[PDB]
Amino acid sequence: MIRGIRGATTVERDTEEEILQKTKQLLEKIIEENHTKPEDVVQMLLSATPDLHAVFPAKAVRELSGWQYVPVTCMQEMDVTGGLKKSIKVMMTVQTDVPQDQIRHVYLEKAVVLR
Amino acid sequence: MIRGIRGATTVERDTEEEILQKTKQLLEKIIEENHTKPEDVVQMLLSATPDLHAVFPAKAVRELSGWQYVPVTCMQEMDVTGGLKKSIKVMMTVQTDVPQDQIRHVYLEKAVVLR
Amino acid sequence: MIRGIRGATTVERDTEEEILQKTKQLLEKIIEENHTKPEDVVQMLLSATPDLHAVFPAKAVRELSGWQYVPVTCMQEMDVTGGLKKSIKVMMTVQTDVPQDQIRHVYLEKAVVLR
Repeated sequence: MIRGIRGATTVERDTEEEILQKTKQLLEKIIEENHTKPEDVVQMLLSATPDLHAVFPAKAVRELSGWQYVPVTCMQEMDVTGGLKKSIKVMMTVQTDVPQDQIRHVYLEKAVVLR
Repeated sequence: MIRGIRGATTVERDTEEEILQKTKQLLEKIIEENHTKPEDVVQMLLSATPDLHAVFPAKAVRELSGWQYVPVTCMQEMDVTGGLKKSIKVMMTVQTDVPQDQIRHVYLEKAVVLR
Repeated sequence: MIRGIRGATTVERDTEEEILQKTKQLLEKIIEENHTKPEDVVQMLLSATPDLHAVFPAKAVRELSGWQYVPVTCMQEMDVTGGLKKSIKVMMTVQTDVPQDQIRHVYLEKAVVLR
């Protein structure tokens, strides 16, 4: 079966350094919690709120080991007044036997308010 | 096999009440037509046109029964001059044996013009 | 197994004619390289940078043969200062036996800089 794994985080400032640092952190956290192997990943969708323009969060996937063939693309999240600002989210589609109720979705930084 | 099920609707005003009411309606309609069980749903992607800011359409999934483990995320739809305004769309990825030509995609309200 | 196939292209001007011409070209190129049959396609996600408003890139799928039942939806790509302008991207999810490292992702026009 195929399951989606969600992840979310926030950054303090709109800079390449922080965006890449925290996006990388979010991804390693997801891979750690779910024991994810790159060949099992169907695709990955990254999104950012309309207040981040510094860099494409996907550039961080390059620092991971063996993830060069995983198709990734970046979308803009819906602008909702009063919603979480400066946020980066992940929707990783993977093949797994793990039941839907046991998938480890990851919420870090100020995005803990979403858990 | 895994198939995508599409859905679309529109709202008259940008308010939490109507957005949640019609998004919930759209989702129940999709679940009804396709006999969808939450454990069979891989992931769900909701999108809204750039003219809706009242609330995240996903907040409506909470009122459904047994859908708390289904990963959902909201994106902004491409702004196309002359396109359907005040619209909420769904891209539900599910496991099913039903042939691609027999999947019941749902178009409600002013979004009937898309069928 | 299910795999994502990525594609990217660019257009010179924001017009219906060029957007549809190059999006169609991108899609035929992907179908050619990967030997894609419409019944094997789970879903398709098209995205455009916030500088294209002429038409929905998905309107081009209509000119393809046997692709009327493939669920497709359009999102807006994240606005990144200095990123590729006037770009249309594809994230096609398909069923295939082909290893992740052998999937043919397609980058055309000024989007060759992404390969």
